[PDB]
Amino acid sequence: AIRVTQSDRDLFKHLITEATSYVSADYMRHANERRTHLDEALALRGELFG
Amino acid sequence: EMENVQKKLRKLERDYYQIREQVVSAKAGWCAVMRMVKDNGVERRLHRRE
Amino acid sequence: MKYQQLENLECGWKWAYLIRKHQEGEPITKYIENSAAHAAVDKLIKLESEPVRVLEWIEQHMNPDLFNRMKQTIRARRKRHFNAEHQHTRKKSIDLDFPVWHRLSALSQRRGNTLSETIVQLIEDAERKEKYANQ
Amino acid sequence: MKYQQLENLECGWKWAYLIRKHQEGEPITKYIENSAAHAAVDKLIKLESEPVRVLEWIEQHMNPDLFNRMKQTIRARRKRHFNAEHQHTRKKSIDLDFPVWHRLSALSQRRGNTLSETIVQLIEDAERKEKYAN
Amino acid sequence: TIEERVKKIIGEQLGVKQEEVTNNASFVEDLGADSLDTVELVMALEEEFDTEIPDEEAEKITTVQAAIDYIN
DNA sequence: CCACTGTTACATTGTAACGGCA
DNA sequence: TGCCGTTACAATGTAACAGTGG
Ligand SMILES: *P(=O)(O)OCC(C)(C)[C@@H](O)C(=O)NCCC(=O)NCCS
Repeated sequence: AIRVTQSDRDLFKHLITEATSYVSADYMRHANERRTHLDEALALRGELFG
Repeated sequence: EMENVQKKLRKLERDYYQIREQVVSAKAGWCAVMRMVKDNGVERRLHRRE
Repeated sequence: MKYQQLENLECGWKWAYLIRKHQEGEPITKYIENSAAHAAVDKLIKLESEPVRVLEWIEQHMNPDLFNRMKQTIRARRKRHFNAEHQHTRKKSIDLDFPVWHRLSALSQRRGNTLSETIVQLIEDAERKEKYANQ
Repeated sequence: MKYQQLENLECGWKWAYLIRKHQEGEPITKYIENSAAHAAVDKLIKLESEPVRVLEWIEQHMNPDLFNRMKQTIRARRKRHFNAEHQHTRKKSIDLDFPVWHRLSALSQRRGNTLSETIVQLIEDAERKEKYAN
Repeated sequence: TIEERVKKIIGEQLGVKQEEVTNNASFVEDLGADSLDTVELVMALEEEFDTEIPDEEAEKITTVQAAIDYIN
């Protein structure tokens, strides 16, 4: 029972931590580049109008 | 002369269109993702501000 | 170096390339003996979930022919994967009839520019006519 | 009907296509149970070198949803096979940067022409402009 | 149609429910769209109908009803 | 020099959508 | 309608050229 429960706990911990690490990194990236692209686009729009 | 200038204007217009479409697509994808993570995995687990 | 090299991605690409080549029937192995080739392929198959060891399997049993094609294919795949992020960096594939393509390629080779550049110049002349018509 | 259909050729095409799809993981057969699907796939595998029986195999075990895709794939294969004989009937494939393609497709949709026709007309106009200047 | 393409754009650019987006639903208070969110909403509205809007006249739009009124 | 990378111009196969025609 | 040609793509693989730095 001890062996099984320890294996289950280790598997859960590793899976959860690695999935969060894999996903949140790219999510934050996409957010940062989205902000940057919006900032870039505003100036072009302003110049274009005049 | 005016036509020559409007050529640069159209170039800038194409650039602005490209940037705007990119930003709009990014925003739409972000909104779709947020609506797909209504399972409550986003509040802190996905949004690791660190 | 313009594109970041990611090891755990390029390794998976390489493994998939090897497996695809094998299942197509080509001799990825450098072994002429059937038994050693089969064993090496089986080990490669076992290496599915361990892309890191795939580089070593390459250095031990990869056919000497395939270095150039390998280094070409993974390079192109990297370029395409990084360009696919944004539309404005993507590429569009189109098909052209032989007479049309012949004329276009002759014109491009005349002007010493790529096909996209020649099309840009052509469409820009047409749009200049349109602009002047509009004013 | 423009291209004559040859059984020993199109049947080999169909066999190769189905084997490729099976190797790719596509469910070739209509049997959800794995045993019947595997048995039918083995029948197909050992069925190589046979048009008159691969056709029957298709009629009997083929997945309903793949009929249209297989039919159009064979259509394209036939057309390409017949067109690849002569240089002038062949087709040249190129890759265009997205902005250039966007503008070209805009023009083509605007004028109702195809990409080939639109580019031909534009090149002819470019030549005409050259002659005008010259 | 335009009067439902507007809802399609607003819902998929702010992520709010189609039921939530009524004619009088204001973006900031009802739909919750803040500064950048409203900027992206107006940009998407511009893209959908391939038109352009003045800065002041665009910023004047702060509701679904106003959005359609300027669009139609 | 040499190797490794980026890019263009193809090929090859597959697919969905139109439109013609029995 | 269902078949049949036809177009416009997408995805991947290669050869060839041009750059870059060790
Ligand atoms: P939100 O509180 O982040 O506000 C965003 C913004 C309204 C300031 C922004 O979208 C914006 O409009 N920036 C440009 C403002 C302007 O009129 N500048 C002149 C042309 S560059």
